[PDB]
Amino acid sequence: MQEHYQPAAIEPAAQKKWDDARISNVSEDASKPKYYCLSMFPYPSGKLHMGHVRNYTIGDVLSRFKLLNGFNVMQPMGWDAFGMPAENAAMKNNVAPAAWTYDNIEYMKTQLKSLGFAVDWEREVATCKPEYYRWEQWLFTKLFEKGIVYRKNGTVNWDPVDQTVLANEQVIDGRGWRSGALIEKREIPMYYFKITDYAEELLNDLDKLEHWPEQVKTMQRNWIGKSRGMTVRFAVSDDSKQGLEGDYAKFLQVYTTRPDTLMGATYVAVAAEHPLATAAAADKPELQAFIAECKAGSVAEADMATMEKKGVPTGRYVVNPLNGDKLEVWIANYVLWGYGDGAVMAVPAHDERDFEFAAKYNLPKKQVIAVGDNAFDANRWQEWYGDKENGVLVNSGDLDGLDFQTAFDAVAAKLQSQGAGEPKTQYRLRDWGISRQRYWGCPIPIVHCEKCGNVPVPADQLPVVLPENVVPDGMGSPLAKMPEFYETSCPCCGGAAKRETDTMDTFIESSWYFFRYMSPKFSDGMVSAESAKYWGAVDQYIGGIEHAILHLLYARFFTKLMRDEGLVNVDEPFERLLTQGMVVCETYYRENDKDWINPADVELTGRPVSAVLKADGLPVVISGTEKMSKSKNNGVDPQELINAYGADTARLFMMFAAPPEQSLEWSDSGVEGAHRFLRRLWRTVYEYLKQGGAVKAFAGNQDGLSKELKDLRHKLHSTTAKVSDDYGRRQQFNTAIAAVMELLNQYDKTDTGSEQGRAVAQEVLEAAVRLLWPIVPHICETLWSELNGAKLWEAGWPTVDEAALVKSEVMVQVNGKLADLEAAALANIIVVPGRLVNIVV
Ligand SMILES: CC(C)C[C@H](N)C(=O)NS(=O)(=O)OC[C@H]1OC[C@@H](CCCn2cc(-c3ccccc3)nn2)[C@H](O)[C@@H]1O
Ligand SMILES: [Mg+2]
Ligand SMILES: [Zn+2]
Repeated sequence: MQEHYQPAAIEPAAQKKWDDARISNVSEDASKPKYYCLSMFPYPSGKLHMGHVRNYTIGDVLSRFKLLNGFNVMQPMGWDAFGMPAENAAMKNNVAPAAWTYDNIEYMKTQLKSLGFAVDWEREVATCKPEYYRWEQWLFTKLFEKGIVYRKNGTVNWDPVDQTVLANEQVIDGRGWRSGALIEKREIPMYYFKITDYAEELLNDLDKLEHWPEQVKTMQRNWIGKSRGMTVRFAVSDDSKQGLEGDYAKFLQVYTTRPDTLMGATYVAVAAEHPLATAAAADKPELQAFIAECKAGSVAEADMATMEKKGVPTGRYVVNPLNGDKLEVWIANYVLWGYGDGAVMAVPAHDERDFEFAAKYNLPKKQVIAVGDNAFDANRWQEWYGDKENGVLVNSGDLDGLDFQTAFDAVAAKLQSQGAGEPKTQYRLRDWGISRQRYWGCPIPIVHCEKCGNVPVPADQLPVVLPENVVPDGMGSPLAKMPEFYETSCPCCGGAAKRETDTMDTFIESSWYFFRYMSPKFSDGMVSAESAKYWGAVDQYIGGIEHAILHLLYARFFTKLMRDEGLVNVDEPFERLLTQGMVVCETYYRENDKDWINPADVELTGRPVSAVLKADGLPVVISGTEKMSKSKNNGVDPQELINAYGADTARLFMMFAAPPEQSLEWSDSGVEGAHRFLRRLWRTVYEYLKQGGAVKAFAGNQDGLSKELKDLRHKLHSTTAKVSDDYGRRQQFNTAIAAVMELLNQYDKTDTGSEQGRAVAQEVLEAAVRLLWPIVPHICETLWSELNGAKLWEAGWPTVDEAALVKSEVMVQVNGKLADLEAAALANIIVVPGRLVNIVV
């Protein structure tokens, strides 16, 4: 054993030893119990970043822990390869997105390998390969024939200068983010998943996920946004029917989740596209401009509530079917055509949004609910205004005194009896639009024939291969400019036809890759039936919180789709869900005629004062801490951390600095501290072996050990129990590291020089290297080989010796008849050592 710890010598050797033993190349061995630990696979952007390293270290800690406990562990990795990064990198560098992608995959693969992740590389997948995406094209065609995938016209934001379609998040004040030109709303045909047909299943199945964070479940329930409410029809007043046709001349229908407050509606509001708005604005230019400004909007859903609510009165009136009151119709910008009936009632007394709207325009507020003896104030909003469970109706006529649910049913009865409304269930969830006007994505397996219509490609002809010999320019989607791709024969009639040129939303590939890992070379289906039956579902899933809504809902949706196709036997893809925090770092710049400088290119000025540039030496200015990004150039390249300290130090620093959910602050001092602990770990074993070498670890009956060695064995088996619970239950690895640190501290203060002392020392070290192996496997594998000849993974996870956790009875008489023992005896004077104590009073 070499005296000093050198990661560059031991890490490649350990990886070679793990690869040769093929410990991570697992099969459907029904002898060992299966465990499927999955981290979210990355985009092949070029290099690993520290977010990657944190995620895949967390995934590897859990995997190695379960491996040491005798599980058949699958930890697969792969590449989420389609998407815009490759297309933009293609435009900037004049390279094909495929070539750029495969280069990144090779570089990042070697980086992941140098980090020591116990990955089954034989199960590797790349979603941009035809052997992957042929199967989502296949599922597409099956769902398309069933109607779960349909084609319908939709509205998109078109940029006329950049010649591409933009998302709402990419539109700034009506203009494209890069071009700066006014976007144009255009109606074009697109494809959709009917995810709304699975809404009730997606919502209810969330209750099965007892090992999911409650906030993720809450966020998904709110996204689906189911509501049990009431359809209500307000008769149009006889003076307000000018210009309306059909049922819009008869009534204005709205949806409401608060029918118990119908007595308190003081106005109604319609969408800009509602026929009432059209007929009212017919002679009023102000309303026409308000309708136009509404249509021109491009508000993202994460900003719909932050949008200022504006409205204009129309001069039209409707009648409340419960109290006869005449109510004015307003055009409002928060009423969305396509949600419900595109019309809502407003109760400013018991809905906060209605309260602010009515306060802006001085519209009436009528209290109809009371909660306790609370005073109602028509000028200040109070939280109890919106109370449903605790309130009781007032000012509501014969409905006074009822709670929410009995008022709901009573209003439903009155409405249904006179035909004015009925109960209705609604969902905020929209159907999933998957068409993309991009090149670097999975082609849509539809052929357009003017005789046969939209024809799905036959299963024999799949895949539709995306041609990789393409360098996107910058004047529209390249596939629509390639007749060599889109000119084809109809597979129903043989006539001239045109392939679909739009590609699929890249969320589709990540909605099922966890099943493809089960059988990634299966040529006869998405996943082989024997593999899906053995691996079942993912036991542990790790990834960032930014994917808690869309990706997770998509993955759950796809699982139920594949289940209903007969491909899988699970309702839910992920059993346990751990979400990792962000990585943040200080920022630095130097002013321009700012240009942010990377932290690794900077040294800082015993107390730290200021910072300077490394190459030069003249000062730089230090800014605030925030998430690592290209925006402020504060991303710390993990490769430089590997090169400076080794992979074990990188893995230790990220697991010790913060719990997985908390944000991790980059610290040069912290990284050095982790490296010093590994040096200490190395020195502890080395010094131990140099005074005697290895012995048989202490085992069994510890009666006869000294108190100091009994206390060290108590610390050992308490640390083993603590660490085991931090890995398996709390998933809090920083405290597990601290606990091993405390075990080593007590070991250091214990004289382990005797024969029984060496045996307890051997036991302590053999446990501490196995306890740390999931976090720092390279140095622990090396240290274990010097301590013990058995294979580390076959020695197994350390067991807790309950006998070491037990601590080590005298009589006490008063006046004859029934230091250490005197203190407790007086809590019930000469003391015979160990047997009797006598109270001499
Ligand atoms: C399942 C699919 C949809 C996953 C998708 N391919 C993806 O997100 N691919 S990805 O390649 O972007 O990330 C793969 C995977 O590991 C990293 C996690 C990082 C997020 C938090 N973060 C980022 C940073 C950071 C640090 C330095 C520089 C820049 C940024 N610091 N902290 C992801 O959430 C995900 O779990
Ligand atoms: Mg259960
Ligand atoms: Zn045809």
